Amino acid sequence: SLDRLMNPLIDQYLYYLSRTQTTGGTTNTQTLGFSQGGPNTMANQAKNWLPGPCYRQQRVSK
Amino acid sequence: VGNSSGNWHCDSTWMGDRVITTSTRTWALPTYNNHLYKQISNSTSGGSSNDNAYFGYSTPWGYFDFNRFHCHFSPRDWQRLINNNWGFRPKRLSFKLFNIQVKEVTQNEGTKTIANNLTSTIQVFTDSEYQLPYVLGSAHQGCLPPFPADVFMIPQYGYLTLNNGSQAVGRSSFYCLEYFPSQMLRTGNNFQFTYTFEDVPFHSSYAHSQSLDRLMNPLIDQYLYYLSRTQTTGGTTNTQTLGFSQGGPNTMANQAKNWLPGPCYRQQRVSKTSADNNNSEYSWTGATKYHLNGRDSLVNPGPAMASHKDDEEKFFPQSGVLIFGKQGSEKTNVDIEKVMITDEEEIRTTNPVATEQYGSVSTNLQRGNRQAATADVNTQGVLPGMVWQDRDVYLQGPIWAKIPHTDGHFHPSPLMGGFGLKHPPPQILIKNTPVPADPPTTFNQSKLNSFITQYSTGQVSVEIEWELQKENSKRWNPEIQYTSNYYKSTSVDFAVNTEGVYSEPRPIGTRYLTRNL
Amino acid sequence: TSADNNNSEYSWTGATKYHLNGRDSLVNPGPAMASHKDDEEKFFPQSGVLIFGKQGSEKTN
Amino acid sequence: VDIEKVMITDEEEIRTTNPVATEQYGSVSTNLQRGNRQAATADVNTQGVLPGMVWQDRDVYL
Amino acid sequence: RPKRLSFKLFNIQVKEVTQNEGTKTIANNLTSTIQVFTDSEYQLPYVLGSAHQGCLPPFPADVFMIPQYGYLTLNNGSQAVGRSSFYCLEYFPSQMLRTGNNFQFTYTFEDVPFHSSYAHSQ
Amino acid sequence: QGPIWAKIPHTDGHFHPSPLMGGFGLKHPPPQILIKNTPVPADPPTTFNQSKLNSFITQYS
Amino acid sequence: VGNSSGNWHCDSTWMGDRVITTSTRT
Repeated sequence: SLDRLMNPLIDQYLYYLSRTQTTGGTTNTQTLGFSQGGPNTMANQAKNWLPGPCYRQQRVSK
Repeated sequence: VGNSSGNWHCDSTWMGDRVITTSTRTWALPTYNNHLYKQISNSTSGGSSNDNAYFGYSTPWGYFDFNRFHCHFSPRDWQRLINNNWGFRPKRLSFKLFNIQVKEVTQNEGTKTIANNLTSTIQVFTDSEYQLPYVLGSAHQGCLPPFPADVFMIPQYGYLTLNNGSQAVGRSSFYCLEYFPSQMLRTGNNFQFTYTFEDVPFHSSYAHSQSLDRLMNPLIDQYLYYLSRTQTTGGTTNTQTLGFSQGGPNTMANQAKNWLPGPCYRQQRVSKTSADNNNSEYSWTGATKYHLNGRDSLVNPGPAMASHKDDEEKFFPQSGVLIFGKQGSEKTNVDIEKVMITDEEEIRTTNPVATEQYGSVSTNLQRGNRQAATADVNTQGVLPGMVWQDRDVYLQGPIWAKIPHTDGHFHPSPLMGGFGLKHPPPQILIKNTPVPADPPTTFNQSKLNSFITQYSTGQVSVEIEWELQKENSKRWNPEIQYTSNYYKSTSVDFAVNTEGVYSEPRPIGTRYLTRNL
Repeated sequence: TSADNNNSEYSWTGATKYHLNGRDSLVNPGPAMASHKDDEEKFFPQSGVLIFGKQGSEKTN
Repeated sequence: VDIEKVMITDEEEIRTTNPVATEQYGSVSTNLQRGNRQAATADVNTQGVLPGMVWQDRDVYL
Repeated sequence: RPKRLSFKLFNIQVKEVTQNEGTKTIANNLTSTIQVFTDSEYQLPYVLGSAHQGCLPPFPADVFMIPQYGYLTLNNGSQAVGRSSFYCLEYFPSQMLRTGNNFQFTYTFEDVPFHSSYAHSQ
Repeated sequence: QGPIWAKIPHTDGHFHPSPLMGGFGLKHPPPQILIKNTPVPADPPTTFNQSKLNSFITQYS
Repeated sequence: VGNSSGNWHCDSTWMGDRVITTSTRT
């Protein structure tokens, strides 16, 4: 599938946004935590292509 | 045994409109799972996410990873390329591999002697039919050393299939390369092969001298008209009327153009300045994404876009562009200073800005009793009349990608940027040959599990012959160029600190030379 | 027909447009379209088509 | 006529690359946040094409 | 679909003008000249496709003046950027031309989809 | 009374480049021809002057 | 000693009414 075309044993050598606020105790402040894409965070890994075109339709049951 | 398997051919040369290049590098080879296969899903896990579910197999094999540029071009040279040509396209590709050796390892009482076993071997092959799941186009680390003198290990290999959570479907497939012919190889014996690309549109490495709204003449006016008045304006009275006018040098904004900006995908904006961002964790929730088969996945880097508009250097798209990390970076929650972001101000010329609306439209038809309706557009498809430029490439970036062998593909230009092909270069895979240990004295039905752990190594290179369209611009004014600033710096650029670690100062673009639109 | 239009100046505000590099510009004549449906000869797109001027026309309003 | 006198077409074969009709295409944002502005997020049920898409046309039936 | 395109230009003349005390005599200076050229490499900002008035007279018997010329670049309000460019055609070869001497040239289109000038029956 | 063709932007991506005003597009459109009256200076000084000239016989062709 | 004694020829191929096959194993 379009989201599983990469290798599971490695990580992208790029980074992506993973933190908007601090997480170390009982305090909230503006911060920025960046990280690479791992085998455990595949969902966020940067892909290279895009799904196809679409037209929403109402659903129905058998 | 007493003869080199070839010479170290690694240079950069320019004979004119073509450029040849090769880089020799030394690698290593480790066995895996003791020559055994595997199954992988939420196992050596994370816990529960139809979005983080997977299904694949770790094979005892390894492969090559050189889909980047800093692996074929030293910086300077790349520069040379940039300031002189407008576009290029790689045509030829050679591959050499030699000087193999085999090492074994006996770990007795912590005392381990490492000698060679010149009689062992390995086997490699290629897939010229692309029957094996393609692994590249994912920019997985472990590319050839951006540097030439260092050495590296070859990343193991594993693929995946159509899955359903922690279970697979019937149609799920399962392959085993041990089913493919492979030039066997013993020490001293060499191996090489060759392939040649096919036709491809030269990735245009340049910017534009005008924007889609300023392509007309300032001294004249369109001989057409446009709506300029809905009501009267002559005193203290309001009545329905219609004032039409031509397009002048003072009303350029309204002048009828002939073409249309490119496609778009709205994204949330963010700042490099920590305090200017809202105080809420929206990294995963307020993020732009698509829905597929229940698994919701992010849309990165998404379509071609513009990082920001003028003077918005503080912001960039939430997940609209690439990011890099200076050498020494680790896996997670690192800060912004250990990384580098990509500036895309070069496309404001023709493509929209990610954190910006595409434009507005109406939702109704007014009358004397109905108010003028006006909505917004953050999602946009394409129509006849659009033009854009794909994402620019970066030296520390990917080079090409495998076009999915399907019935429908459109302007297959990859998103990370680069080049696509219906028949991409091939994947080469190697593994240490298995060699069993002392077997029993009598028979035993079961197969073997005891082998001499060993590893092998050697050096390789690759030749690339490209094409390039040299510039013909007669712009009089001196364009911009790429250069290391002339002030004094403690640690040189692309140098190696007093420790030998080699790091890059900033990422590098190619859209430097400005060519007319 | 002048009287059938709402009484508000939306020439620039209620107009269809795109945003690029901060400069918001109109979208004229825009993509290929249909002027109107049957018997709607009274209407046309705000900035969806071309317009011409008989000889002797001046610059504005 | 009822549902039993008919037969429907199963298209599970494309979840591989194309979206699902009764599903959103995905989400996007509508605004730019600040310390005083909340993160805007809308939905997309209508979608055109862009460079970077790939799909497979409807399969045929005997 | 238009395939071929020729271009001819001739019968040039030169006039000078002395405005003395409001009394201005206009005679010719047959020894002056001009120079023109073409851009077969499209290195100059294209100006057409903007439907700017001053096209050849829709009519044939009238006469007209040639609109001046001006282009633009990547800008930032009332200021320009570094990458902004600046050209000067005085940098291009140009068949010089004196009165009595003619000048012409020729070009030919390339493949294009015939614009369908018809409606549909369904 | 309309336009005939237009210059396709020399880019990497263009789709059904059919212009919007309508007409024909080309990767290599007909050319642009430009002309100007040649400059001819007026009576220059009797001695030298570093600066260039600004006085010419106004004329037209 | 410094030369492989051959390549790993292990595949399945169908040329029509015939079928060739081989399997390498250690």
